[PDB]
Amino acid sequence: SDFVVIKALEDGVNVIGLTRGADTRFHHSEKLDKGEVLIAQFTEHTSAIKVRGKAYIQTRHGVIESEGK
Amino acid sequence: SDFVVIKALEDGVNVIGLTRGADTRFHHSEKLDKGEVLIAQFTEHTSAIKVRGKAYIQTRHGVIESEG
Amino acid sequence: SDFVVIKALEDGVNVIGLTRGADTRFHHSEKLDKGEVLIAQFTEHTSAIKVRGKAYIQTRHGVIESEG
Amino acid sequence: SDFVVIKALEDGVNVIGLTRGADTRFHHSEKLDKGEVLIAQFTEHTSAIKVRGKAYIQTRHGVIESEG
Amino acid sequence: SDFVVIKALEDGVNVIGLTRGADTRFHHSEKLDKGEVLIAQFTEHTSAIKVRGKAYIQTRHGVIESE
Amino acid sequence: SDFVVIKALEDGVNVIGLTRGADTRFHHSEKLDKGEVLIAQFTEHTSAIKVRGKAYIQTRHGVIESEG
Amino acid sequence: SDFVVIKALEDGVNVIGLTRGADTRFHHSEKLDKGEVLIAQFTEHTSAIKVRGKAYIQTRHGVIESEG
Amino acid sequence: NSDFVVIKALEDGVNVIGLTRGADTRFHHSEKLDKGEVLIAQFTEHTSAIKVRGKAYIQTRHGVIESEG
Amino acid sequence: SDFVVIKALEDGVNVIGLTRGADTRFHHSEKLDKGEVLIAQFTEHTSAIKVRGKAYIQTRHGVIESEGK
Amino acid sequence: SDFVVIKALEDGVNVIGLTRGADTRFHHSEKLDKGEVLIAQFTEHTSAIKVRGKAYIQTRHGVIESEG
Amino acid sequence: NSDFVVIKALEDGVNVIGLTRGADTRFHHSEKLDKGEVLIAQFTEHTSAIKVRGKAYIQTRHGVIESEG
Ligand SMILES: N[C@@H](Cc1c[nH]c2ccccc12)C(=O)O
Ligand SMILES: N[C@@H](Cc1c[nH]c2ccccc12)C(=O)O
Ligand SMILES: N[C@@H](Cc1c[nH]c2ccccc12)C(=O)O
Ligand SMILES: N[C@@H](Cc1c[nH]c2ccccc12)C(=O)O
Ligand SMILES: N[C@@H](Cc1c[nH]c2ccccc12)C(=O)O
Ligand SMILES: N[C@@H](Cc1c[nH]c2ccccc12)C(=O)O
Ligand SMILES: N[C@@H](Cc1c[nH]c2ccccc12)C(=O)O
Ligand SMILES: N[C@@H](Cc1c[nH]c2ccccc12)C(=O)O
Ligand SMILES: N[C@@H](Cc1c[nH]c2ccccc12)C(=O)O
Ligand SMILES: N[C@@H](Cc1c[nH]c2ccccc12)C(=O)O
Ligand SMILES: N[C@@H](Cc1c[nH]c2ccccc12)C(=O)O
Repeated sequence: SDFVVIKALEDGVNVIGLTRGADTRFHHSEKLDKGEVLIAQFTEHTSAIKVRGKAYIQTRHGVIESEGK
Repeated sequence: SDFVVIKALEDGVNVIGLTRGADTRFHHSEKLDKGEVLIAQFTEHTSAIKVRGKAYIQTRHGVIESEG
Repeated sequence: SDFVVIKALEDGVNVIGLTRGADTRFHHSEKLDKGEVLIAQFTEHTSAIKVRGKAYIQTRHGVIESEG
Repeated sequence: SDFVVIKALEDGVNVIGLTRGADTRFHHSEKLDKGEVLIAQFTEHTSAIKVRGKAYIQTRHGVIESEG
Repeated sequence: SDFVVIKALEDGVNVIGLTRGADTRFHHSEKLDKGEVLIAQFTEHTSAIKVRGKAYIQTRHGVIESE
Repeated sequence: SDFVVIKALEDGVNVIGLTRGADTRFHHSEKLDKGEVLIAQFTEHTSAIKVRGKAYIQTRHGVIESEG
Repeated sequence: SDFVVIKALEDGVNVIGLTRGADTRFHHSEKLDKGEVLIAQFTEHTSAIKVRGKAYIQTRHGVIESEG
Repeated sequence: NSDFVVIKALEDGVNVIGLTRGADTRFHHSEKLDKGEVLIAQFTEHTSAIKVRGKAYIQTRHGVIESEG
Repeated sequence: SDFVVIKALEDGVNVIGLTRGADTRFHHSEKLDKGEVLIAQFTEHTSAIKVRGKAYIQTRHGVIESEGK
Repeated sequence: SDFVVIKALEDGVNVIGLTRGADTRFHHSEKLDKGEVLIAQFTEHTSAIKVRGKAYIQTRHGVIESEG
Repeated sequence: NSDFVVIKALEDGVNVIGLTRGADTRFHHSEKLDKGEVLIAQFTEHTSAIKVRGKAYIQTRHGVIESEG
């Protein structure tokens, strides 16, 4: 199963897993501070992942960068 | 199972799931504000995804950009 | 399964799913306005997809363009 | 399962499904007008496809063009 | 399952399917006129394909031409 | 299953299927006239294939030619 | 099944395994001294791994570096 | 779905020999090729090693090799 | 299943297997002296591997070096 | 399932199959004379293969030469 | 269908040591190689780690490495 790499570029970044199934809502928000890396899979319980905050992201499709409000 | 990366390029972008099955209708619309990134799989419930508003999109077939 | 990306280059583009099975007919027509993007799988219900209107399309086989 | 992309380069192009099985006959013919694209899988019911009329075709093996 | 692309370069091209199984015979011959393309899989009933007539052929192993 | 492409460069080329199993013998010979192409799989019944006569052969491991 | 390589660039790097399942919390923390390497899989019990502290990280998607 | 070897005889009397799969190893078949004939032969439920004797041009997934008589 | 290659660059390198499952602990420490090579899989019993000591390491993601103590 | 190509570069090259299983010993030695080629799989009975004598060897990891 | 390693002895008395798969880890076999011999050895039901002692040229799917005596 695929995974995404997320490196926080400032404090307070949130990687949010959205529930798998007919229902779509946030089940968990993992908070990352500046410099930390989260490597997160898609799973039975998480079928979409949202990133809020400034972060450097790698997936199988390449690099992308989230920008904070 | 594949996924698509969506980065919002302005406020109020909508990433819309369409139901898998005999029936095709919306089911969920995830609102992304500017700079937010959503990475979303195809799933038992979602077999098509629409993007509305200005966003940078990556799939296994390359980059594409939606326009609001 | 494989999926196709379709970006509407003008208003009222139709992405039409043809039923899987012994019978072949349209079960669903998804209208895209200019600039919208539809990322759509082949599925248990859909074994062929037809695009009507000006659009930019990506498949595993590369780029192709439908014209109005 | 594999698919073929067909872009009609003139009106009245026919994309014809041939039946899977001991029997071989045409079970469906999809008519494409100029600039329409059809992306069509091999399936339980369709194990060979025939294109008649001027079209641009992509498959896993590359590009080929049918002529009217 | 893999497929072959055949483009007829002249009228009257035959794409012939050969039976899978202990015995080998032709069970279908599809006629292609000039410019028509057939894309044909190997299947439960067809384990070999013969092309007669002038055509441009593509497979996973690249291009070949019948005459 | 893998397949082999054989193009006959002279009349009378033989493409010979050898039986799968503890016994090895020829079960079929398909005769090809100059310029005919045969695309033939390995199968439940055919675990080796022999070619006699002048032909251009393609397999997954590249081109080889047989000579009469 | 995928794995990540973590090389500690200073003492006390913390590799944190998050529980697979409807609930998310950490179930194990493996500390690495400077120059030590951990090569760790995604598993039935771990579906996300967080790195705290200065580390050089390799995954299938390339190199990334955590900073303390 | 198994791998296969291509053997082109470069002289008469080339032998492609199949060795039995299983606890017993022996030759179970020897296919004679004359000059310029080609044999494309799979590994099988009965054949888990293949010996070539005589001068032949051989292709496997590992590339070209040549046997010498 | 994946494996890692470890070549000891000094005496006394440890290649340590961590238990698969809900419990995580070391279950084995393989000592390598200089110049010895260990090629070790992930397994039903080992889902993470730690190297301590100076070693040259190859994985499917490429070369990494552990630095000694 | 993998295979090794062995080309004898002198007479009496010995290709030795080691038993799969909890015990390890040789169960077959196949001698090759100069210029003969053996293409041998790993199998239910052979999980390690030893070559003695001068031989040119291909495996999926490249070429290697034994020295006799 | 497992991975395999290629070991070529560069001196006499090289040892290719198979380690037991499973909860317990011990040497179950040491195959001794003399100079110039090549062993091609799979990972298996019984062997989940392989140790090489002595001077040898090694190939695996991650590249070449050399053990030293
Ligand atoms: N318990 C969660 C852990 C997780 C994996 N990937 C995530 C992405 C975002 C948030 C949480 C997660 C799960 O198995 O799904
Ligand atoms: N619960 C939804 C989550 C989701 C995944 N991909 C999406 C794309 C668009 C909207 C929602 C989704 C599902 O599993 O299908
Ligand atoms: N409910 C439809 C959704 C769909 C997927 N791909 C499409 C292409 C065209 C039209 C509809 C669709 C299905 O599961 O098949
Ligand atoms: N109902 C048809 C739809 C179809 C798929 N590919 C085609 C090619 C040609 C004609 C029809 C089709 C089927 O599932 O087979
Ligand atoms: N009914 C035939 C159709 C077919 C597929 N490929 C072919 C090649 C030649 C002739 C017929 C065919 C089958 O499923 O086998
Ligand atoms: N009926 C034969 C047809 C065949 C397939 N490949 C061949 C190669 C050579 C000769 C015959 C064949 C079979 O299924 O095996
Ligand atoms: N009847 C033999 C035919 C064969 C396949 N590959 C071979 C290689 C050599 C000799 C014979 C063969 C088998 O199925 O195994
Ligand atoms: N008996 C251990 C052997 C082993 C494999 N890889 C390892 C890595 C480190 C330590 C021990 C091992 C197991 O099967 O898991
Ligand atoms: N017992 C843990 C070991 C582990 C694997 N990968 C990890 C990553 C982080 C922390 C622990 C681990 C497991 O099998 O899941
Ligand atoms: N009967 C043996 C034949 C064999 C295959 N590969 C070998 C390598 C060496 C010696 C014998 C063999 C087997 O099936 O295992
Ligand atoms: N009987 C051993 C043979 C073996 C394979 N690879 C090895 C590596 C080292 C020592 C012995 C072996 C086994 O099946 O596991």
